[PDB]
Amino acid sequence: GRRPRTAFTQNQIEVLENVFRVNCYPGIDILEDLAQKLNLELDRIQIWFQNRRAKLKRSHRESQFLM
Repeated sequence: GRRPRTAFTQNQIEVLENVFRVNCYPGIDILEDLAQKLNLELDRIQIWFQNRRAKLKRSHRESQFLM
């Protein structure tokens, strides 16, 4: 249920980092591959990859303006 910005050991972050170089947004089979390997659930890795993109953007969002 609606989990906060999750964190790990940097020995788990560095696998996700070295993937994120190659695909700044992966597909489900790469999320399941990481899930079965890292012992994480797809939801935690989705929240990781989306907090990654959000951090890299730093301001603004696609479906957003506010003005």
